[PDB]
Amino acid sequence: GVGVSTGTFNNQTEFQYLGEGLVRITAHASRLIHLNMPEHETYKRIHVLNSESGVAGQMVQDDAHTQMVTPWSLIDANAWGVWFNPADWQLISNNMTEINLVSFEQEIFNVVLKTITESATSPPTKIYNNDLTASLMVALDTNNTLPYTPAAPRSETLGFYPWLPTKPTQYRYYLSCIRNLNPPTYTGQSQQITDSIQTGLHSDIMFYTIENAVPIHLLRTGDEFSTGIYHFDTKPLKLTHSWQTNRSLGLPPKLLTEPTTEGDQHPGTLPAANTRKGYHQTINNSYTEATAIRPAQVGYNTPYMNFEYSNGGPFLTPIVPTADTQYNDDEPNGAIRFTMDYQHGHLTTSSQELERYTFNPQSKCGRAPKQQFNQQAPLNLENTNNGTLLPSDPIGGKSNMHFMNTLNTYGPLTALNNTAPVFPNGQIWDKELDTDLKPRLHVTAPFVCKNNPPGQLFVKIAPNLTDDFNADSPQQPRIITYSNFWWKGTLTFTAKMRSSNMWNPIQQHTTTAENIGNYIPTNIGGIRMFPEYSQLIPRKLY
Amino acid sequence: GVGVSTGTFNNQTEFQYLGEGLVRITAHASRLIHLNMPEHETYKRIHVLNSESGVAGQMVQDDAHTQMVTPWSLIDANAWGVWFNPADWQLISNNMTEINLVSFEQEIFNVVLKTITESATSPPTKIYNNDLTASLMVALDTNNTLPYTPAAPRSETLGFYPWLPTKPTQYRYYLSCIRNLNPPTYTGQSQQITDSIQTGLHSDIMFYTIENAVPIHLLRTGDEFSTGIYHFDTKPLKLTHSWQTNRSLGLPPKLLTEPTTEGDQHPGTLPAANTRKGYHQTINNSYTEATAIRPAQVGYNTPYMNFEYSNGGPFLTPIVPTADTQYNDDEPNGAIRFTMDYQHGHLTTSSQELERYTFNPQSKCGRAPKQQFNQQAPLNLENTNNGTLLPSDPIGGKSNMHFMNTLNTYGPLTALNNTAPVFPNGQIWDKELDTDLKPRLHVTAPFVCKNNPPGQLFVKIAPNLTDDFNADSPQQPRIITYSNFWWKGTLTFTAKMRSSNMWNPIQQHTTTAENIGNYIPTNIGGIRMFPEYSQLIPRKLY
Amino acid sequence: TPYMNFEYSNGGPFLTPIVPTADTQYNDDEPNGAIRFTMDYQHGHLTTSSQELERYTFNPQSKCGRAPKQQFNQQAPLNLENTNNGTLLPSDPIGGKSNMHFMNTLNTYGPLTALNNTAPVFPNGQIWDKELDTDLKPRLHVTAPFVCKNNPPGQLFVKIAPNLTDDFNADSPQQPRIITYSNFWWKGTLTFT
Amino acid sequence: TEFQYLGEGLVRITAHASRLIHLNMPEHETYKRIHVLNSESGVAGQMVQDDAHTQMVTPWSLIDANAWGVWFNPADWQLISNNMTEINLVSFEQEI
Amino acid sequence: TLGFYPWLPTKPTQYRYYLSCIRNLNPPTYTGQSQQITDSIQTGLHSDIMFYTIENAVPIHLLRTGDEFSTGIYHFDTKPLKLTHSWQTNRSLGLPP
Amino acid sequence: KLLTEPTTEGDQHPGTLPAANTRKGYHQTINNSYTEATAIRPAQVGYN
Repeated sequence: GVGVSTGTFNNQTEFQYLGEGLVRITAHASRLIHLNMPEHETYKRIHVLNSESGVAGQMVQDDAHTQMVTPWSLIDANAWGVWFNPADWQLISNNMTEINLVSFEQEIFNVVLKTITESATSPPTKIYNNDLTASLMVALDTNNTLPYTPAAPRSETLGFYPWLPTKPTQYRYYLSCIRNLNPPTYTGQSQQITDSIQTGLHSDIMFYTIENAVPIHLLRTGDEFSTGIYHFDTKPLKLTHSWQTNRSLGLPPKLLTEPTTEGDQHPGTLPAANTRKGYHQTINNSYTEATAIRPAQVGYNTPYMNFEYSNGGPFLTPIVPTADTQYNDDEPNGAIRFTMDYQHGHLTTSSQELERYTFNPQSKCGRAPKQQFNQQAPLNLENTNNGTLLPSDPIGGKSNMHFMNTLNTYGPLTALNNTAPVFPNGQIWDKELDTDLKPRLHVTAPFVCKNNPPGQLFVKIAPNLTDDFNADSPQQPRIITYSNFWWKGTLTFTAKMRSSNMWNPIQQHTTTAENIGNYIPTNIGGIRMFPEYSQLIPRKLY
Repeated sequence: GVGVSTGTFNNQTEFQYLGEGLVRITAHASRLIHLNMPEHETYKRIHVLNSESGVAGQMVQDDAHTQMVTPWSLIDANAWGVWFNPADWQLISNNMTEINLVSFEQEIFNVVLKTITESATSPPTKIYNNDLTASLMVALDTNNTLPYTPAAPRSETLGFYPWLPTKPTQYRYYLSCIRNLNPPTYTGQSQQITDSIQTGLHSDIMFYTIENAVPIHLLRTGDEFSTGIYHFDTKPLKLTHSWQTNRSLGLPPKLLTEPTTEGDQHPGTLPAANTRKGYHQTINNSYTEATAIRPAQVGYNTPYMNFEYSNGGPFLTPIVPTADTQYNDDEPNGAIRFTMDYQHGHLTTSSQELERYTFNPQSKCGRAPKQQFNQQAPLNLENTNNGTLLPSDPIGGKSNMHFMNTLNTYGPLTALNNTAPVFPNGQIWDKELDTDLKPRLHVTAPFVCKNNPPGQLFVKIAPNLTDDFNADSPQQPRIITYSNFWWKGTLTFTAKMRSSNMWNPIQQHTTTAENIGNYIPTNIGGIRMFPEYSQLIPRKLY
Repeated sequence: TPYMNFEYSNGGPFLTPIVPTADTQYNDDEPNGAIRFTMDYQHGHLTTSSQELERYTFNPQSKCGRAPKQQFNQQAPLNLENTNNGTLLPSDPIGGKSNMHFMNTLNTYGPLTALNNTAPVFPNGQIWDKELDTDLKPRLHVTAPFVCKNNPPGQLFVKIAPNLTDDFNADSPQQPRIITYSNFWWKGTLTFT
Repeated sequence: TEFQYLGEGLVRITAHASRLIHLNMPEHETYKRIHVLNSESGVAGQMVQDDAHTQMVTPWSLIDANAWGVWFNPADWQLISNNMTEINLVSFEQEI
Repeated sequence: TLGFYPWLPTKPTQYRYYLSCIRNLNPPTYTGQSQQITDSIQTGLHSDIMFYTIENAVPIHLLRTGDEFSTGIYHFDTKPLKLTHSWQTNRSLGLPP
Repeated sequence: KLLTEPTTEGDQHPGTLPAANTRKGYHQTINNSYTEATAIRPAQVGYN
C-alpha cells in the first residue's frame, strides 16, 4: 500500500437546515501536520524555579511547579479557530440563539516518514530520503487515563488555517509540588523570602506513561487511523446575551409626569418617595429604585485580585467572565486577555510576533466596584461618613486597598451567566473536575462534558535505531527522522435559528470598509484571524 | 349580530423554517381603518393644467392630464412597510438569498358606521351617534376591470404602523389626454408655447364605474368580508447583489511580478502588452484590460434625462435602477428618491412634514458617463483629439450636452439586474402592462404577476339619505356619516437561507449606537421607519 | 449576607438582596431581609381612614436569621479567652469609618449552608414568579415563594379600542377621539394542593 | 372558596375570584420611551435615593392577579396556614 | 394588583417595561462632603435595546358587549411550598451534651 | 391626487394640484418636486 493514499482532505463547513428551525452545523477540518522526532526519548521530571519568584513584590510573578515531560506530542484541536473561519462565525453568532456539541471524530492519514542524511561536502548539503518502513506512533487515550491538558489556553492548538501546515505540541503534565513562598512581601520592604519546591507528598505522586496506559498503533506510510465517533453530553450553549440588571427587573415604578418636549434630555417625574406603594427589603416608608424589591441578584462581586495559597503555591482566584461596565474595569470582571500567534490569527507576515486584545462577553452582569458602597444599620437615605463604607476607604491600613477587593456577594439569590465562546482562540469543550461537588461552570470553556470527555490524541515518531546498538547505555543514538502526515476531524453541532419578535433590529457583526482588511489576505500572503464578539443577540431575562 | 365582533386583530410575523433551508415567512397585518363619507357622490372627469407647464424651460414641470375622480376610496397595502417592521427586514435581508410571493388574503371586520349631529348651542358642540343600520360599501374587483393604480408610488398606502389608525385613498384613474406642449423651450428664450389638453381620441375613452363593473357588498356593523386566497405566479426575487463588472469577468491576465513589500501600495507587474496572448475584439497586437474579451455587457447607458413625447405629453424615459459608481451620479443610474410621510416613516412628531432620502440598489452595474468615451476606426492606444469623443464635448452646439446624454448601449450582449425591494415605502408586486410584447421588468416594483394580479379593494360609505328626497335635483344632501372599520391582511412569502461558502464575513445591517434612535420611539411617542438597503448579500456573477 | 451593601452595574447602584428570614431577639430586620409592605385604599388598610396607605413590616417564621450586633471573629488557634488584638468585634471600626463594622462586609454563605425559602405573605404578597433566564439559576426568589420551572402563565393585556371621530387620523400627530371607557367583569380560578 | 378534602389527607383548594373591572381610555395612544432623573439622585449622600432608569410606556393596561389578597380572604388564610403543612400551585384560568 | 375585595370595583394598571440604561453616579459620596457628582443616563448599549409591542408580538381579540374571552387552563410546574417553620439553629442541632 | 375640483361646468376650467415640493412618492430624479413628466411609471410604452 505504499503508493496509495489512505484518507481524504476536506475543510468544508456544512450548514444543514432542518424542520422547526434547527441546524446541523457540520465542521470538517483537515490539516497537514508536521512532526519532528522527539529530542529526548525519556520521561523527565523537571522542576521550575524562577529568580523573579523570590523577590519583594514580584510574588504574583511566581512560575514554580513540577513538570512531567513526556517524549510524546499531543494533537489538540479543541479551539474554535480550528473548525470555523471568520465567515462561519459571523453566520452562527449572527443567527443562532443557542448551539450545542454533538459528535466528533478524528482521522490521521497519508503518513510519510522521512530520513535526513548529512552531506557536509564543502557547504552543509541536506539529502532527504523516505524510510518507507519506519513507523509513526499514535495513541488514543479513550478512557482519559493520562492527565487532561487542553492546548487552547496556551495557543498550542492546531493551526487555524487549512492551507498552512501545523505542529502538535509536547505533552507534559503537572506533578505534585510543595511550593513555598512564605511570606508574601510588597515591592519595597526588606525581608527574607523563602522560595522552595520539592516534589509533592509521596501519597500524591501520579506518574503516567503513554506506553503503560494506552495501546499504541504503529503506522507505516500505507497505514491509516481513526477515532471512533464520540458523542457529547453537554448543556447547550446560549448565543444570546442578557442585559437587564437589578435596576431593570420587573415593573418599573409608575410615573406621574410624561415629558412635553422632544429629546432624551427632558425626563419624566415620579411621585415623591413616601407616597409610593409596594414591597421593600428595607424599613423607611420611602421606596427607591436602588432599594427596591427584585427577584434576585444578577451578578456578584468576587473578591478581586485575591491570591489564594494551597500546596502548589499562590494563585489568582478566578472570576466568572462577564461584560465590563461603563467604567471599563475588566480585571474584576474576569475579562480574558488572549495572546495570539503567527498561527492563530495575527498577520502571518507582521514583523512583531503575537498579538494582544482583551475580551469582554456581551451578557451584562459585571460590576463597577469603583462605585459600589455600604451603609449601616437602618440604611438612612443621607449617609453618615461614619455609617457608610466607600470605594475609597483604606482597609487594613493600606491606602489603596478598599473594601471591594475583599468583598464577596455570592448568594442563593445570585443568578449568573456562563462564559462565552471566544472565536477563535477560545477553548471549546472541557473535562469536568473530578471533585465530589462540581463547579457550576468553567472559565476555560463554555462546554463541560457531563460524561467522559473525548480522548487525547497522542503522537510520537517511532525511534529509528541505528547499528550502534541500544540499552547497556544512557541515551541511544538514532537516525534523524521526521514526519508529514495529514489529519481530518469532524466536529458536529446543533443550533436553533432566531426570529423577529420585537420591533427594532438588533446587533449583528458586519463588514465596515475599515475592517475587511482583516478578512482578506495581504499583497504578500498575510492572513489574520482577529477575534470577534460572540453571543451578540439580545435576550429578555425577565 | 350588533354587539359581536366579526374578525380578529393580528400583526405578528411568523417565520417558519422548513427542510433543505426554506422559510415560510407569513406576515399578518392588521390595522384600524378610518373612512370619511365621500364628499362628492358623482364621477367627475377633471382636467389639469398648471401655469408652470406653459413657460420657457419649466417644461419638465408639466403636470397636465385628465382624471376620472370616483367617489370610491381604495385600500392598497402593496408596500413593504405594511407587512414588516425594521426588525423583520433586518432578518430577511441579512439572511435570505432569495424570496418570493406566495399567497395573500385580506379581511375587513368590526365595521362601525357613525352619524354626527351638530349642536351649535353657544360653542359648536359635536354629538356622536351610531347608525347601527347604515352600511359600508365594499367592492372587490377580482378580475381587474377597473384600471390598476398602485398606491405605493405616492405613499398613499396604509399606515406602516400597527398601533396607529390609517386612511384609504380616493380612487381616481387616468383618462385619454391630448396634451400639447409644442414646442420645447429653454429657460431664457422668448417664444410662444402652446399649452393645451382636450379629452383624448374618442376611440380611446375608457369610462369605468365601480357600480357597473363589480358587485358591491353592503356591510352593517355585524357584517364581515374577506378576499378569497390569491396565489401569486411570480419570478422569485434575489436578495443578493452582484459586483463583478466587465473589468472583473473571467480569467485575470497572469502577472509576472508579485510584490515584495507589504501594503496595498506596491502592486504587481504584467508583461508588456504585445507579448500577451488570447482573444481580442480589436486589431492591435496588444491585449489590454479595458479592451479585453468578456462574456457580455454587464450594465448599459440609457440616454439620460431624455424626454419622450407621446399623445399624453412629454415624460422622462425610465432607467433601470442600479447602484451608482464612485462618482455618485444617481439620476443616470435611475436612483429613486422617495418622499416619506407623517405615516410612512419619518418621525410622527417632527415639526417639518415628510422626509427625503434617495435610494441606490446594491447590485453594481451602473455607469459613470462623466468618464465614458469613444474612439474611432482602428482604436489606437493614444488618441486623436479628432478621433476621440469625450465626456466634455459639445453636442449639437450646446456646450453642456455631451454624447452620453444621447448614448444608448443596450444590446443582445447586455446582462441586466432587476429593481430592488425598497423597505419600506417600496411597492411590492405590480400588474403587467398588457402590451403584445412585455417589459423584462418594471421599475415600480420587483414582483410582476405573470397571471392576473390580486384584486383592487374598494370602499365607500353608503349614502345616508335624509328626508329631503333625492333625484329630481343636482347634488343630494345627506346625513353626515363616517366609519371605523378594521382590516387584516395575510401576505405569505418563501425564501431560502444563506450559507458560508467563502472565507470572509460579509455585509449585514446592524445597530450602531448612532442609529438605534431610529428604531426606538421618542420620549413623546415619535416613531420612524427610515428605509434600509436591501439585497445586501454578495453574489458571484461569473 | 453583607448587609446594606450596594452593588453597581450598568443600570446603576442597588441594594444586594437578602434571603428574608425571621429576626432574632435583637429585632434587626434590614440585615435579615425583612419586607416592609405599603398598603393601599384597595389592598387592606381601612377603606375609610383619612390618612392614605399603611405600613407594617414582615418577618417570616422560620428561624435562621442573625444578630450581627453580637457576632465576632477570633484568630488562629481560637483560644477561649480573647486577645483584644486577636478578636474582631461587632464594634470595631472598619476601613477607618467609626460605624461600619466587619459584619457589614461579612458573607458566610457556603456549601455547608442550609437555607429556607421566602414566606407567603397574605395578602399583599406575590404568589408565583417567572424564572430569571440566566444560564445558572437562583435557588429561589425573594419576590415570591413560587417560581415556575417551565414557562409562567401569560400576562393579560387590556386597552380600549380607539373610538375615532370624524376628524380623520394619520397625516397628523396625536389623533382626537370620542371619550370612551369600559366596565367589564373578570373571573379567575386558582387551584392549589 | 372551595376546600375539597380527599384521601390520605390532601385538599383541592379551589379559589374562585370574580371582580368588576373598570378601564379608562388610554390617554396617550403611543409608545413612549421616557427617562427618569431625580434631583435627589445627584446629591451628597442621597445616593441610596437614586431613582434613575428608562421606561417604555405602553398604551396598554395590565391585569395581574398574582397576589394572595386576590384569591383568599382573612378566614381562608387562617384555615390554610393553621392546618396545612405544605401547599402547591396547580391550575389557573381567567375569563373576561 | 387587582382589588382584594369582591364587592368593590378595581382598575388594571398601565403596562410599562424597563429598557437598557447607562446610569452614571460616579462617585459615591457621604451626606456632608463637597464633591462633584456626575449624574447621567443615556438609553443603554444599542446591542441591548429591547423594544416590544403588544400589537407586534401578540394577537389581539376585539370584544364587543356581547363578546367573551377566556385563558385556557394553565398548569403550574412548581416546587411545593412548605407552610411550616424550622426553629433549631446550629446551637440546637443533634445530641445535646 | 388633486386639491381643487372645479366649480364651473366646461372642460375649460380644470382642477388644481398641490404645489410640487409638497407631493409624496417615488421619483427617478433627485429634486424634492414630483412632476408628471418626471414620474415613476411601470415601464416605457413605446420608443424612438
